[PDB]
Amino acid sequence: AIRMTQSPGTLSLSPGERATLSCRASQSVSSSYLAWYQQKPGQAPRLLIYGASSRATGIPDRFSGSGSGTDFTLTISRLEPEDFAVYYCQQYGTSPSWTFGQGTKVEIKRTVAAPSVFIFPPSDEQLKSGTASVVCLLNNFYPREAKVQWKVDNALQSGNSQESVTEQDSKDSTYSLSSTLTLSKADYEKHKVYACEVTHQGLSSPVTKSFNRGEC
Amino acid sequence: TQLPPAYTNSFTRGVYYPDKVFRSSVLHSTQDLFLPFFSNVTWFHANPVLPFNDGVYFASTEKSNIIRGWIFGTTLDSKTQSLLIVNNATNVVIKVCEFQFCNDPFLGVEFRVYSSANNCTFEYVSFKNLREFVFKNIDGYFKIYSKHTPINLVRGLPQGFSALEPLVDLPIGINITRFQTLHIAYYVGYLQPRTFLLKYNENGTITDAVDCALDPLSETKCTLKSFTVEKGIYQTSNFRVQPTESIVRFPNITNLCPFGEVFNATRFAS
Amino acid sequence: EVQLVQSGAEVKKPGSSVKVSCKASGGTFSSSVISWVRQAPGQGLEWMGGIIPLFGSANYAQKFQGRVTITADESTSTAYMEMTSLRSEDTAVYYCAKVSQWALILFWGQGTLVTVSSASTKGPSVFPLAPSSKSTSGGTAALGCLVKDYFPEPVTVSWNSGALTSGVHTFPAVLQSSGLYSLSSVVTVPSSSLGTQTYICNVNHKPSNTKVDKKVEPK
Amino acid sequence: EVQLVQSGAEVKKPGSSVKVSCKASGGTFSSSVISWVRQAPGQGLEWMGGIIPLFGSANYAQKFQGRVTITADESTSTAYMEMTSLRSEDTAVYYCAKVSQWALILFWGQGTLVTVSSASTKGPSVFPLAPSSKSTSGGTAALGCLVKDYFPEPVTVSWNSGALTSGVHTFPAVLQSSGLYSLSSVVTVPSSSLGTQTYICNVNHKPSNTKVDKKVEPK
Amino acid sequence: VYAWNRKRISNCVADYSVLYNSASFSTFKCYGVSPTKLNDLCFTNVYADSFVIRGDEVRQIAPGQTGNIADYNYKLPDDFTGCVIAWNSNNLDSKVGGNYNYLYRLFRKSNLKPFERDISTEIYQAGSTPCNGVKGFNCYFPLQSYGFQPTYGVGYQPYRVVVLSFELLHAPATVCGPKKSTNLVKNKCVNFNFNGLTGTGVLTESNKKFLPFQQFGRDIADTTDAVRDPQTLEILDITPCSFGGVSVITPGTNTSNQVAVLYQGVNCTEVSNVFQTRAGCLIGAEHVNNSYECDIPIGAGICASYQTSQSIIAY
Ligand SMILES: *[C@@H]1O[C@H](CO)[C@@H](O[C@@H]2O[C@H](CO)[C@@H](O)[C@H](O)[C@H]2NC(C)=O)[C@H](O)[C@H]1NC(C)=O
Ligand SMILES: *[C@@H]1O[C@H](CO)[C@@H](O)[C@H](O)[C@H]1NC(C)=O
Ligand SMILES: *[C@@H]1O[C@H](CO)[C@@H](O)[C@H](O)[C@H]1NC(C)=O
Ligand SMILES: *[C@@H]1O[C@H](CO)[C@@H](O)[C@H](O)[C@H]1NC(C)=O
Ligand SMILES: *[C@@H]1O[C@H](CO)[C@@H](O)[C@H](O)[C@H]1NC(C)=O
Ligand SMILES: *[C@@H]1O[C@H](CO)[C@@H](O)[C@H](O)[C@H]1NC(C)=O
Ligand SMILES: *[C@@H]1O[C@H](CO)[C@@H](O)[C@H](O)[C@H]1NC(C)=O
Ligand SMILES: *[C@@H]1O[C@H](CO)[C@@H](O)[C@H](O)[C@H]1NC(C)=O
Repeated sequence: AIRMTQSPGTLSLSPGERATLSCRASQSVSSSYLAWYQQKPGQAPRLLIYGASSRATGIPDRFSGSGSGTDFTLTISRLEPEDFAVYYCQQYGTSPSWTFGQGTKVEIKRTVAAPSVFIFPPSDEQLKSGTASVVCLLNNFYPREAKVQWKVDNALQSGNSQESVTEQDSKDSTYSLSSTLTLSKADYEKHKVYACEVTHQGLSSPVTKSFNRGEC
Repeated sequence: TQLPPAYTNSFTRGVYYPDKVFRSSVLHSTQDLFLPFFSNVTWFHANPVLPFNDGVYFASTEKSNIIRGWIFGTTLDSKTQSLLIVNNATNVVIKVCEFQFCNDPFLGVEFRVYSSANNCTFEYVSFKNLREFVFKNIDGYFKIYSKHTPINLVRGLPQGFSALEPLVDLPIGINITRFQTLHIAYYVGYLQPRTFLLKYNENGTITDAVDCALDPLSETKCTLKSFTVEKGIYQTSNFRVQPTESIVRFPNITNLCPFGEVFNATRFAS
Repeated sequence: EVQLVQSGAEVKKPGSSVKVSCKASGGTFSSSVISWVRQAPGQGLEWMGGIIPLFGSANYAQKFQGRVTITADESTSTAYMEMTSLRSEDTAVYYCAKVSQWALILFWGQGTLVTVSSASTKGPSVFPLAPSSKSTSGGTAALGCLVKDYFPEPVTVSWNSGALTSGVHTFPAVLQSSGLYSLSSVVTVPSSSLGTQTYICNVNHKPSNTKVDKKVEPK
Repeated sequence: EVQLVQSGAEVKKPGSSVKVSCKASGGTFSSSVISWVRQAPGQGLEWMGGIIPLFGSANYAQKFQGRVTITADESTSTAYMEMTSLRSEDTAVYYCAKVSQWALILFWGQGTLVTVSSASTKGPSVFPLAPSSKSTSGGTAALGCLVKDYFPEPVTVSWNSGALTSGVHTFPAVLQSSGLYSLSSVVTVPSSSLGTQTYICNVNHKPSNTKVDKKVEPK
Repeated sequence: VYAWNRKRISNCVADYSVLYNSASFSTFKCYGVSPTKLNDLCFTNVYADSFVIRGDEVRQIAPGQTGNIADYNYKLPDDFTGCVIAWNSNNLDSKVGGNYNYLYRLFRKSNLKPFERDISTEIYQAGSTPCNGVKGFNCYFPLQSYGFQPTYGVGYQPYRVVVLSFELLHAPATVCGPKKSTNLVKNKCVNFNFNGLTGTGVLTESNKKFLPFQQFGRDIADTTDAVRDPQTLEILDITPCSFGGVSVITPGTNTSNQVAVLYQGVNCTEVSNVFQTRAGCLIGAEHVNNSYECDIPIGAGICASYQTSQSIIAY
């Protein structure tokens, strides 16, 4: 089956610049059946281009598709705060055989922001339920790419941590990352030191915050 | 250099099915572009730029499929679309690009025919043997009939009857006046708007034909719609002396009509 | 003119089969290509299969070749996508797109959210995260509430009944291995106001009709 | 629309013949009256003769009965006027006008100058006119340059490389009996500036590619 | 328009209901076929010729027209079978600064033959002065730009034109309407439809040896006598179902109101006493082994008379 691969994986630019997304087809794909969709988080996909060059209803003229053969390009002439979302290229036709691109995300280009590291010991009432959750917070950092690891008694932890990332805030353009380490109460008391190490571009050296079990 | 031409009697060859409608045990009269019976076909050895006129009957007695294709157009110098056909065996490379044909195109044992190919508005792909073809271009559509038969004769075309089936119809939409052949003994007859009386047998095969303008006997056969004519006198046609030239006789007038003061007046009346 | 409306969102336990519908209008149904596109949360669009109602021969992606069955009904202008042996990975939004043979544009439905969960409706559990008196980040502290073990989505988290909005980062929920969602909502405030300003997180869960107002205090 | 374009300017010696052509575009040439109009330098328009190409019977004015032959070629849509035994009086501009039988408007050519002269290309001779030291006109004295014995037209006269423009009068050239044109260009300046301001006349004759810069001083 | 595009539609099914039910078209004129019949017809090929002209020229896209568009850009033949569809495209082909993308041939050395395209940009020689590829006097660039602008009038705004030519040849049909095909019923009088060719009659298996390129056979009156089934490529003979005159054999209404009926030239199975004569089927007459004088002639030596309880007899 024809495979549509987008490029670049993530596009970082500033408002008013020019965004250029590309879509590569493993085979010769008719230009009449290439579509470009914009999807902001929490919303259904919004069609922008069809026929590889036709704007849908209400699409601003700054959006413009082009290309043929195996290369199809979407060209946002002037980025605006509304033009930052995930963009997909769809190869379709008059036969039931369609495909989508993996998706390209356009984000605000901002100066590197130093993450703010916080660690929260689990609450006693939560311990009463037999489950202990340790929260490591990276607040107001940019870019999103960051590495967070849990070290309990100087031992790496894997398979027991879950991370949530918020969307790029429109004001400061900095991401936030919350890492939760969930363990049983019995296993929680088996260790004393609980730390989270953060490695990020804006930090010259990794920053680790740790707490002692039972300490004030 | 190119060999001098030659001429041969066509006998009854060159008949094709005018349409694909099945008919059996009937005498059917059709007006169409046909190769007149006992015509004077040009015989070449192996290819100049022959004209096209109303259509071309082509024939080739071969044993190794030497002749492969043809070129069609008006100038054949990339100034207008030209139809290139490479129909060999079962592979066809039909194109209508604005080819810039070389002075002496030829095919090696290698593909060196045209120097340029731009704006291809159409592209289609898919004992001796006598391969007979009929080509014509009507209403922007190029029709090709064909028939391949095993024969044993090299002196001239066999004395017998065989019909040509229809094979191809291309939407080229091109003006064709000249054409040429492509190689890696062939005959080129010209078609004319003739009337034929074809005989379909019980199996639907055209086993006989009468050329209604070959001779008075054939005119009689076509008028009677029969291949057998009994003794008698039959009114078959009408004779008319066609005009030689056109004569115009207008009055000796030396004034221009003053239409300027009507169509160019400053103020038209109420 | 043309308009596609899909069935309502579904909550199915694992092992069952769902049949999402897609009702089309405009009188272009028979001569169209109607396809089903699945989007897992946080993942790009994925094409499951498609069908031409005139012919009725459905085609599916190799991934969904066996588990899904797509049918079309001209007499009522409705397309059906049936998925059997639902799994945890099948929790996704299913859209029905439509391409007429007379247009190059695509017509989409509103989407059908399918949740493959083995649990039931449950109220949230709120645990405050007491800010540390020594782990101060340049005079600014962060404090929040951990909402855990709630189902189904969504839940709304606010500070002081909406009085505090700046610095609030309600992280998106995650599907835990137990089938119950969890999120952490934090806010950054000056460390000097830890003992001065009182912060209370209000969590609302409409499906469970549960409202919890929990105060955060320094440890 | 309809356009008439004539041949380029001609220079002929007396006794020879000239043939001015006039090509018409627009398709109205055959059914029109194409006429030739001669304007001598300083004289009014003069209708020489006309022709209707569709008929081909030219009609000439009584003054041009014998020395002019007017023809028209529809195949090339060109009207020709051939004048033989060219005289000095035939040096004139020849226009071709046209009236179509469907309009009352006239279509004129750009005019072709035919110069009948014996003298060939020659450079100009510049002689300054020394202003009188006593025949002053109320404190204003006139001074100029006489450009004589030059051919063909035209010549350009400037003062101090164009620095002096006010009060400058460049009189039109006149054809002498010898076939060489001549003119005088003058300018009036205060008499007090005769010994203070220096005046230089620049005379340019492009056909001979001759430039002469001559200073004018009081006698 | 001078370089009008032509797409070939073949081997597909199209529901033209979406087409003629669309309100987006200002011109929809079919020649040789009705828009509502297209779903019941099959065609060997379809040619969709698409281009742009201005409104005042839409009338020139029609069989038997003359003008710049018809003579120099796009000519439809006189026997044209198809549908011309035009719709205003001001929103698409009009630019504030002038849309010069669309051109039309303004001068040509002759008229175009039907469905003939000329893309040559050789400088037009309007007179006897060869141009040598340079403009000037009596030399023009053959193509003139439309320069559509949104402020133009309706007669100058851009209209998009699609001409659908439906080829009805003898070759197998490949473009059809969205009509489902029933099963093949033979040996019964039915209304049949093969690739849009309709008729009434009886279909029977035939031994006619159709060649592969033949799809039907015709009789002397030009009626389809045999067909090739488009799905199971078998040859079927088509015959008229059954017909013939009906005569009423009566004694005088003064004598009796009892009558017999002769179905002339029909067997006594297509239609009391039923008797198969060589003149047809006789119903209501009692055949008798006696022979009398002819009273009412039936034919082939058979006569009918009213005789003794009295009834009509044939003999
Ligand atoms: C097809 O091409 C031929 C050859 O260019 C055209 O024939 C020429 O026609 C012009 C005038 O129409 C004559 O001046 C030439 O002498 C002709 N050439 C020859 C070799 O006869 C022909 O007109 C074209 N057909 C169409 C429909 O355009
Ligand atoms: C064919 O024509 C040539 C001259 O054009 C003539 O010499 C020759 O005899 C002709 N052949 C026949 C069979 O008539
Ligand atoms: C092909 O056609 C286009 C317009 O139809 C023209 O601009 C182009 O020059 C043509 N190609 C060549 C090689 O001239
Ligand atoms: C038609 O084909 C059959 C097949 O054997 C053959 O017997 C018959 O002779 C053919 N008809 C004619 C007229 O030759
Ligand atoms: C026509 O008339 C002209 C004069 O107007 C004359 O010269 C010419 O000979 C005439 N031609 C004929 C054929 O009478
Ligand atoms: C009927 O015919 C008989 C003889 O054939 C005749 O006597 C009688 O009058 C007729 N009936 C009538 C009503 O005329
Ligand atoms: C009528 O049909 C039957 C069988 O269909 C046949 O046997 C009979 O001969 C037919 N009638 C005549 C008069 O042949
Ligand atoms: C006539 O006689 C034959 C006996 O040869 C018999 O079979 C037949 O039924 C008789 N006809 C009638 C009408 O009774």
